Amino acid sequence: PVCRFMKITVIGRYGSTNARAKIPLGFYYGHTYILPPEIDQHLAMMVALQEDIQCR
Amino acid sequence: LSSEALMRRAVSLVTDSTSTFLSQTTYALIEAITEYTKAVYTLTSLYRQY
Amino acid sequence: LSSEALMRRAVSLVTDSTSTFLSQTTYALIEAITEYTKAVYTLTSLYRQYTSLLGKMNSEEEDEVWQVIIGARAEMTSKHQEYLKLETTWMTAVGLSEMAAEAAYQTGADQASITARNHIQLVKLQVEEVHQLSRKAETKLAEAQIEELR
Repeated sequence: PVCRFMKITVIGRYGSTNARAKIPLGFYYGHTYILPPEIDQHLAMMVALQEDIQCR
Repeated sequence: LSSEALMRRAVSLVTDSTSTFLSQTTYALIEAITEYTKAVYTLTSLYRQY
Repeated sequence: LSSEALMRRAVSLVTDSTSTFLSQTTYALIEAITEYTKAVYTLTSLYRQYTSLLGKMNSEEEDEVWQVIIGARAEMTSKHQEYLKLETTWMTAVGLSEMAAEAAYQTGADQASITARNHIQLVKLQVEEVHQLSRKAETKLAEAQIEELR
């Protein structure tokens, strides 16, 4: 799915009466390529960034 | 009651004990300051009599 | 000047708050005596079912009542976890009340000394009377045991 806005809902426990607690946010994975500047110029800066991080 | 209420009651017990201690220390401090002032006044009164 | 008026309105607010508190504690004492009697009767009724009704029914109900004993014992321990703090809070209340009596005798405030002495006496009577209902039930249980054994 091409997602831009994300929403989270929670469902409490009938046997739980606590007011404050911590819920993990988790991890999200997704790339930024959409096709049924995505043209080959998309490699121009990705390659430079890869080379810089390879030098590092 | 609840976990927060249970914490409230535990800290109420602890603070009531420490407030017993605090009342004792504060009354002792007030009495000590009173003895301070009255000893100074008694020394000054003896000096004035002399 | 005299701080009598300051003490007057301070204790006026205090007495309004403590009158509301006295009505609230009358209601809460009704609630507490009800809960304490219910807990003591639950204990004695589970003891009675543990002692009086073994072997009369069939095997499936035997296993059922055994698992009921185990689960109800665990749940009774969990529920009685609240009563251990009651003893310690009454200990600190008695200590604070005795301190208040001593401090009011030392300062010389006759009304405050009477208030603190009657405070320790009244909290002693209230806690000892709920515990007296509990121990009357316990004594009745012991009497039923000694009469049932002999």
